[PDB]
Order: sequence, then C-alpha cells, then structure tokens
Amino acid sequence: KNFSLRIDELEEMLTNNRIWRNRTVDIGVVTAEDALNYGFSGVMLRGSGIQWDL
Amino acid sequence: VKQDMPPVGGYGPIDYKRNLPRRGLSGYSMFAVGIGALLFGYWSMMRWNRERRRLQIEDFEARIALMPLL
Repeated sequence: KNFSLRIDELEEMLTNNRIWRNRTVDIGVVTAEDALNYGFSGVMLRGSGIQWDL
Repeated sequence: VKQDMPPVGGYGPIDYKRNLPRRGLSGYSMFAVGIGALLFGYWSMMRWNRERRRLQIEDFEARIALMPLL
C-alpha cells in the first residue's frame, strides 16, 4: 500500500529531470532484428518494440 | 484449523498508477514577475545612481575649492 508513493517519488526525481534525460535520449539504440539475432531477452526486446513476455 | 489467510472481506484497494500533481504558476505569471522585478530594480538603481552622481559632483567641487592652498 505504501510503496507506490515511493515509486512516484522516484519517477518524479529521475524521469522528468533534464540532466537524466539528456544522458539517455539516443544512447544504446538497438533494432528489432539485431535484438532477436543477438539473443537478447526481456526488457531489451521490450525496449525495441518487440512484443514478447514469457 | 489456523493458517495465514486474507480476511473475510479481503484486502483494500491499492494504488498502482502514476500520480503527478502538476503544480506552479503559468509561464506568463513568472515572466510578468521577472519583468516587474527588473523594472523595479531599474528604477531604484536609476534614482540611487543619480543621487550618487550629485554627491560625487559635490565632493569634486569641494576638492576644487580646496586646491589653491595645497
């Protein structure tokens, strides 16, 4: 019950911060074909728009 | 028997969605506040700099009066 407020606090502290944003706008970009061909699994696939969850 | 069980009515709702407040003035308000502070500072600096120029002129004319004996 009380953990979602901490999640909201963290998401305010990092997501909308401009300094945190500018470190991760277009860094480490991967494509779906190179996501599947390199054996990536989980969030990486879900980072690239691939819809897959076990 | 006795065991770890949720109560008869169950547990209450738990919040799990994002809740950002969305707060502060509109940008026109801070722009107007900054512009008004700029104008007030400009006016006060104008008045005090004119007074300082008058005082400097007074001191210089005192120096000019004092010069011949020195």
